[PDB]
Amino acid sequence: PLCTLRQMLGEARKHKYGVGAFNVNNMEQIQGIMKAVVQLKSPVILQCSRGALKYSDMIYLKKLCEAALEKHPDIPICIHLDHGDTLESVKMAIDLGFSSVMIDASHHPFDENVRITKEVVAYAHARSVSVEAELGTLGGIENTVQLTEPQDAKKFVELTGVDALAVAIGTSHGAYKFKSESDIRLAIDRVKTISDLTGIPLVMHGSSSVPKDVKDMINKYGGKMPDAVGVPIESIVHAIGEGVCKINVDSDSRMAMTGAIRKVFVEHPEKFDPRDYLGPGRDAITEMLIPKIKAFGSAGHAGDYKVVSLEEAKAWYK
Amino acid sequence: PLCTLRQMLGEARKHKYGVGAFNVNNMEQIQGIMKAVVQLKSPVILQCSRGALKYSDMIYLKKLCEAALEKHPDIPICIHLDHGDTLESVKMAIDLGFSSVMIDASHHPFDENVRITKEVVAYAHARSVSVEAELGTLGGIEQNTVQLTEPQDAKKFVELTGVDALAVAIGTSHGAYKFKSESDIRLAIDRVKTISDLTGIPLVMHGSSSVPKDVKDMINKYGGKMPDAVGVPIESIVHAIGEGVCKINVDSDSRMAMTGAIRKVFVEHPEKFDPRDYLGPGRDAITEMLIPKIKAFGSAGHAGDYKVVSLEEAKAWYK
Ligand SMILES: O=c1c(O)c(CCOP(=O)(O)O)ccn1CP(=O)(O)O
Ligand SMILES: O=c1c(O)c(CCOP(=O)(O)O)ccn1CP(=O)(O)O
Ligand SMILES: [Zn+2]
Ligand SMILES: [Zn+2]
Repeated sequence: PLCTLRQMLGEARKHKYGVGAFNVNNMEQIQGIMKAVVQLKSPVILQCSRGALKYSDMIYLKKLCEAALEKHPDIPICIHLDHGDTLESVKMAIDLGFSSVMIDASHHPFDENVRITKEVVAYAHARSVSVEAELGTLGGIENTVQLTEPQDAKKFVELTGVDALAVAIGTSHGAYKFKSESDIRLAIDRVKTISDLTGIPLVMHGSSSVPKDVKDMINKYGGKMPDAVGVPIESIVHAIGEGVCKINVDSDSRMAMTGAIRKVFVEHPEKFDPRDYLGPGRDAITEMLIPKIKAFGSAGHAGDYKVVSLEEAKAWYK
Repeated sequence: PLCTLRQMLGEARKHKYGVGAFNVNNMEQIQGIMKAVVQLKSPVILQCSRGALKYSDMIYLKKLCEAALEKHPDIPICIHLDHGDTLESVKMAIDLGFSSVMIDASHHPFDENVRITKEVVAYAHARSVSVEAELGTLGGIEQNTVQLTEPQDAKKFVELTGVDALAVAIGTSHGAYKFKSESDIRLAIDRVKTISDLTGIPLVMHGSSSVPKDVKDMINKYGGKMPDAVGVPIESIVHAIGEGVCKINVDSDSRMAMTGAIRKVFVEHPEKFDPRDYLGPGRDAITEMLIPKIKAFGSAGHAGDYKVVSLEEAKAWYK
């Protein structure tokens, strides 16, 4: 059933497991994810950026999500707005029936962040909707990146009331996180500190692994993504043990789908039925996600708890 | 709103135009089609094969259709089951809120065809849902066993079964290779007017992708191997339309528009790996392929010609 981020990650924290949070944009991507988490009876976060919502004209993604909720009433499923910039987009996602939002004001100074966030928290928590926010900014370390300062994090969380905090520890968006693979520099030491000080679920953004299998595959069949590196996966398992409950994953899927398509295009240039290549692309998503969910630790946990509806979530906030 | 096949094709018939029936499989496909008919204020048939229902575990495809019915309340939108094989496949779709079904018994003898149909007609008509059936089999004319529609048989078929619209066999077939070349186009469109006169109902043309130049050329320019693809010329279809063909089934053209678009992105920008980066283009190319096609069929500008009768109130036409 439609779950809050609050409860879902509540349970993650408790059992020391992480829940992958997977960006979806069309029918085949949701189906690729759902396949993976149903098989392993895992809770799931399906997340849509404002761009996802624009691309699917909003209503299309809503209905596709309603389809995954109806198809699998056993799974806790949290529909999350990824990277809200404004109260405006937070509203739009709420009215679409999302059970969570993220307000990303990490780029304004601390007080403006806190300002902008309280505003969304006041709004969202009225309907039972969870709120992820972020302190610190994304980007590698190797410069204008602010890594989360744990003592500020504590205050930020007390000041704002958010259910989850996204941290900055040297991860960025996209397929090109680090220049070499020798020099992967993560600041995961502070994760345990941030988790302890705030007492809430933490979120890792830019968490794709850029797995070599898929990478070479793209380049092998016409693609041009040569020096692409991601975050190593034991780093993510380490951060999970230290308090990370939500693992944001988008690029890895993008690549899985694209690799399976280029492959059909090369091997069978005579085929033009989109089912012929989109189908293989769906299944590539599933295959790539299965080990990942297993490493995260969320597998088997789908039936642990009674999902609280948004109506009842309003009570947590009064 | 949701609209029966009876009303959509009844209006098409009376005004002498045809409505394109487009096969749907996923989000970027429904969107491509809907952007087109919306821009041209045309009615639409969104059709689902059994195989497209498989592809999408039904509910996903159900829900996309809802999103379009809801996003565009202005447009009359018939949800139609294409190529129903059994009576049970029909049941499954009426319940997914379809406004219309095809029962395809064209490979059985007349009497077994009429029987299998009247069965689907009885079940469907009672829930206000429209039924398309077919007399004659698809296949190219150029040893033969293709069974072109005999206008005398068609008269008797509609008198027996009571179907809302009739798919006829005039020399088309499915897919990208309908004829041996662009000069060898052998179609049987002269019977259309006689089938339309004798039966008095809307007719449907299956296998009617046109394989336009731009789509084929882009597949073949960007790594594709489809050098001998050939479809139905739009001229033939417009001929057929004005003699009584009111519904035109198009699928391969959309499949080809999508693939070309992705192959060109794959070649012009090999760095790009976000599926939105190529499926968006693939959505847009669908839309652009379909604009001239919709206008030729003639349904452009007709979305607000009529107030749409509910499945519910359709239960009276038959009773
Ligand atoms: O976590 C995320 C994430 O939330 C987004 C959303 C922004 O996407 P948009 O382009 O706006 O639709 C993208 C990437 N990653 C992590 P990675 O997979 O790049 O490591
Ligand atoms: O008329 C039809 C039609 O009814 C279908 C449905 C079958 O599709 P499936 O492969 O079963 O999902 C497809 C194509 N055409 C005409 P064309 O586009 O091949 O010219
Ligand atoms: Zn992110
Ligand atoms: Zn057909």
